[PDB]
Amino acid sequence: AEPEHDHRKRMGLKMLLMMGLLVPLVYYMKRHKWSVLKSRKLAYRPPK
Amino acid sequence: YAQALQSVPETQVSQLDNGVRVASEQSSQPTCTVGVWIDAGSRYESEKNNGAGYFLEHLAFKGTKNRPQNALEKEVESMGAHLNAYSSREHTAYYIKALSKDVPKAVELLADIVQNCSLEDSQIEKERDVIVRELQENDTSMREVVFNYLHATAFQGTGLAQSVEGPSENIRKLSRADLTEYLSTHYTAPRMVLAAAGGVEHQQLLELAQKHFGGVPFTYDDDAVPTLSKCRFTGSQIRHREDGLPLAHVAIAVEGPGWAHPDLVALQVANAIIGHYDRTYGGGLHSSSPLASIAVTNKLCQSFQTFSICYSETGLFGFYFVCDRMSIDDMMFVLQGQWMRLCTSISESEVLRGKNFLRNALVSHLDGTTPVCEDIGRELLTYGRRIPLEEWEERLAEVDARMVREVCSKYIYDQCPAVAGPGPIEQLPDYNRIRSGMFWLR
Repeated sequence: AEPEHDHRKRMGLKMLLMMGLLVPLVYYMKRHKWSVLKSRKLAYRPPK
Repeated sequence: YAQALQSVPETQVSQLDNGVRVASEQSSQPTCTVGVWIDAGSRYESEKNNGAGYFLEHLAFKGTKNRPQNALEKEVESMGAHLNAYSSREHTAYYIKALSKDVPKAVELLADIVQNCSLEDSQIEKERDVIVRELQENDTSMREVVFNYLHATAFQGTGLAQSVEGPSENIRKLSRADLTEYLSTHYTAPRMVLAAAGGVEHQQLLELAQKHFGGVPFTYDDDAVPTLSKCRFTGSQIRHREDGLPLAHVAIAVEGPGWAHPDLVALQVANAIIGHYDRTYGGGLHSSSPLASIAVTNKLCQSFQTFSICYSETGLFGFYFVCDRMSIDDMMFVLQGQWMRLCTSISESEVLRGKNFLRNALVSHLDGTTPVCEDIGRELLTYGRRIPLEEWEERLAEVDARMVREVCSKYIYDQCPAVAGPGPIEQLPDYNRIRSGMFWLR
């Protein structure tokens, strides 16, 4: 019914090791980049 | 020419068993100028000590105990000498300019201030509210506030970050004492320099200083000059928006090397290449300085200036521009882009001019007496001795393209800059953006 079976799971294996590896990487990158904002600080200084 | 440099009178220097270093340059000139340049500043101030150096500068003239107000001034006015001065972050000075026929008289005067200031508790309580007003003025000089804020964030947390002027709360509460606590602490010979230029004969100066600066160092401390706490550079930004203003100012920069560093030359040449613009000029045809050109063609800025403001062990190499609420971006872009170009593909034909342009300011930096003393005053203090125009010459008469590239890139490429911007800046993109503006998609 589905000769691909093995080839298909092995694949799935790797696919899972890339998510594992890639997503965090880009997560850092996403945070790395946002820190500019996450960090940031406001303040309202009118003259009086 | 080169002969003109060489035939330039060497500068004499000799320190006291006291500590002061006495140097100066001689010419034919009837007139002259002389001053004491203290290694004092704001950087040397504390969280509650911040301001003094200033509040000081502001009473440094209103008299001494030997000769109160009305008289000092009357003695100064009456002889036609100009006693002016300042106080930065790591540099303070007090120079006078008379007819050289007053070396011994001016010198005394000098000494009588740096050592004995009235500090009339009644004079203070007035200069207090004077500064607090004079400060409120420094304030709408966006042309400046933009720099302090630059320092503020560029060197956040450390001593430089504090503005030479100091918070209102301190100036509102500095004590008769704290001022003196400042004077007696920093105003010492080892960190002070007696320099002058005009028609003066060194020896006569020496002896007068050597005469009115009867200082005596007991301990080993007194004879030693403290090195300052290192200031952490912090790539960041600080935005004081206000679309209510005519326009916004922007100042971005990378950490500077420090006077010492030999590269400040090549680097200085760098800033020569993009220079500055300012709508009054007369040049959409300007020299290479595209920042200038482009600033014209696309009406980028009201004015922009490049600067390598440096200090003892750190610095601020950047650029500052003023522009309509609307063309802020295109400007940065074009500008910041230049830095890149500058240190990625700069040419000889360019540096050639740069140099000569510097060699022109190099010379005109020393135009008159007051200015000359400045360098001498400075030179020694920050460099150790005096750098002759014959020297500076070679220093920067030997910087090739490849050298500028090698340098600027070394202090600009992929570095985290510090930006500062007050005014209608809604148009200035976030940091990351002006940050990834540091590396050229080579």
